Amino acid sequence: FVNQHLCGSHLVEALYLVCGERGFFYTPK
Amino acid sequence: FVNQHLCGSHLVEALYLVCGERGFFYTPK
Amino acid sequence: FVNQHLCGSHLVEALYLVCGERGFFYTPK
Amino acid sequence: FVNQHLCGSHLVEALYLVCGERGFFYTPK
Amino acid sequence: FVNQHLCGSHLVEALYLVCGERGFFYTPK
Amino acid sequence: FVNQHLCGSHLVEALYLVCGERGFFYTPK
Amino acid sequence: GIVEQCCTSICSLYQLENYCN
Amino acid sequence: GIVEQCCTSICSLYQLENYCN
Amino acid sequence: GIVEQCCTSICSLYQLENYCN
Amino acid sequence: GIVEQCCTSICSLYQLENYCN
Amino acid sequence: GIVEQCCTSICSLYQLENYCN
Amino acid sequence: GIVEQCCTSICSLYQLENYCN
Ligand SMILES: Cc1cccc(O)c1
Ligand SMILES: Cc1cccc(O)c1
Ligand SMILES: Cc1cccc(O)c1
Ligand SMILES: [Cl-]
Ligand SMILES: [Cl-]
Ligand SMILES: [Zn+2]
Ligand SMILES: [Zn+2]
Repeated sequence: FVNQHLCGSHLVEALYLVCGERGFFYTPK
Repeated sequence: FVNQHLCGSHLVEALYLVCGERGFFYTPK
Repeated sequence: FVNQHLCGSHLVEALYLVCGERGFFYTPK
Repeated sequence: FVNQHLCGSHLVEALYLVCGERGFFYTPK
Repeated sequence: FVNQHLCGSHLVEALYLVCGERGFFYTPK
Repeated sequence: FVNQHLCGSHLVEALYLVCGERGFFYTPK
Repeated sequence: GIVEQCCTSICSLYQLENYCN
Repeated sequence: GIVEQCCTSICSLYQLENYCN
Repeated sequence: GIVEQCCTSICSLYQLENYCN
Repeated sequence: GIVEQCCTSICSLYQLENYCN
Repeated sequence: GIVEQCCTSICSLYQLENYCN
Repeated sequence: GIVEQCCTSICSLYQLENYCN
């Protein structure tokens, strides 16, 4: 599960950057 | 400004960890 | 070994957040 | 304050890399 | 100073993502 | 490919730290 | 919002949980 | 969702931008 | 230690808090 | 350089692309 | 401590090694 | 390059310093 947890940390960093002022929801499924 | 962008980066990483499976929302100002 | 090195980087970030003012030792075994 | 929290985050990541197998201690102020 | 070191850390992570396969150059001041 | 993308994010952080004022090029091959 | 609240002062993990889904 | 999509395969900045608000 | 425990399996914030000072 | 330009003000992703190879 | 020393000024990697175990 | 070298095997801070300018 750890691999997925690690990946997700980078995902959210990337959305933070890409979404900018729009913001985002993070909903892992 | 930049300082806020920097702060935000760390808040999303902290929300990622805190909120776990619930996920989170990030809405900047 | 790289997987472990990557995991450990996130571990310490997480302890930083969770431990707060208490601080922590990082001793990988 | 926040700026210190931010600084600290980056110091632990840098101690993680610098110190390698020795590991490190992080004690905030 | 420190604030610049901190800023730089986040710029390289953002260049890593933005630039993708092209890679990037990072030259501080 | 994701594993490699994740690794590369930490690589660049590490070069940022190690290279200091010298700077660096990141050219993934 | 979370920036006003947590970039101007430091937020506990408890306070951060306010922004969990 | 995003974990399925982008942790099994790389997503570009354009693919990521779908998950934005 | 922590690498064995938490890199072979996810640890929550409560499991991590054992390694604190 | 990129620090002058992007640490004193916030850079779009477009502006950051100037420092891509 | 390391915050006083390295958040008020920038620490070399050599200086950081002081806080290694 | 660096991905081949250091993502298949750990590189120390000295091995990384080869890729610097
Ligand atoms: C930016 C990024 C992070 C993690 C996984 C991806 O597919 C993309
Ligand atoms: C927070 C975190 C990071 C890395 C591994 C874990 O199991 C937990
Ligand atoms: C510092 C670091 C990061 C990623 C991979 C490595 O081999 C070394
Ligand atoms: Cl990772
Ligand atoms: Cl920062
Ligand atoms: Zn990672
Ligand atoms: Zn930062």
